[PDB]
Amino acid sequence: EFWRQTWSGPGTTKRFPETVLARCVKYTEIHPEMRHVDCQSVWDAFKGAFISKHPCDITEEDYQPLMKLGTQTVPCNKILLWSRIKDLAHQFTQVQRDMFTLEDTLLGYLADDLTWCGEFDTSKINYQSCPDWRKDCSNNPVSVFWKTVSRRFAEAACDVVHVMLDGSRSKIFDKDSTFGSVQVHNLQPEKVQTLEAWVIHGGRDLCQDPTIKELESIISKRNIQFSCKNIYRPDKFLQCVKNPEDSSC
Ligand SMILES: Nc1ncnc2c1ncn2[C@@H]1O[C@H](COP(=O)(O)OP(=O)([O-])OC[C@H]2O[C@@H]([n+]3cccc(C(=O)O)c3)[C@H](O)[C@@H]2O)[C@@H](O)[C@H]1OP(=O)(O)O
Repeated sequence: EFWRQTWSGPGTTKRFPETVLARCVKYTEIHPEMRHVDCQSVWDAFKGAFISKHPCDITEEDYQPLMKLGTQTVPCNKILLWSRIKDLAHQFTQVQRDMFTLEDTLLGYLADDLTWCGEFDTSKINYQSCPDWRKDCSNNPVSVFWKTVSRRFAEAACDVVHVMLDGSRSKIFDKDSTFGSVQVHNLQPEKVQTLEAWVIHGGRDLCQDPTIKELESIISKRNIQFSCKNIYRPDKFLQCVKNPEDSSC
């Protein structure tokens, strides 16, 4: 009973319902084009996807009603994907405002950095613990949400799709990541012309790393062109993105 926790992962973020709703209201303020959205209806559809459901039995179809309410057209040629480098990816698009990560969409913005799950056959949100993808089960409310939106976002991309990767990390490209397992394989060779990776540094040429060639090989088999660039000083990269007038760029 009370000393045991159902799951190995963090529980639902405190004030999750209030937070999702306040994020919806704020998003539709910052982004007028999405003001048709009823923030209450969005929350109801979000809640409906996982509440009373066993948190190891969530399906992509459970999120379909939410996907419909959060339908949004982003410019397909202005998409930035990323893996393991969320912070710089987000700061980039805070400055370069015509480019979008998933978290710059209504849906990604609502869910970013949050955890949520319900309990089997009750209407209570679980605030103690939620499944962990690796230790408990993969088909949980959080992982199934991200898989579904990450797929759709990738499918919508066109032209030169950019991906930010973490060069200071163990595996720069990881086939098992969300980017590697969901997004890479849902890039449409008809729409997408090129995938260009920006390998960021944290302290040589990293575009020759084995895993980068693995990625090169994978994208080539999909009949998309591959390109790669090092970013040797991410600090300077951001400064030059903020002020492209500056000469030392
Ligand atoms: N196979 C998997 N099954 C379940 N969960 C997984 C899996 N792989 C990664 N994740 C989780 O997604 C997050 C992204 O970090 P990565 O370093 O995993 O980066 P990534 O997974 O390549 O990045 C996500 C891409 O999709 C989007 N995404 C995905 C997930 C979360 C969020 C967010 O903003 O909150 C965003 C984002 O737009 C980006 O282009 C981590 O919390 C991962 O959990 P773990 O490895 O810590 O257990």
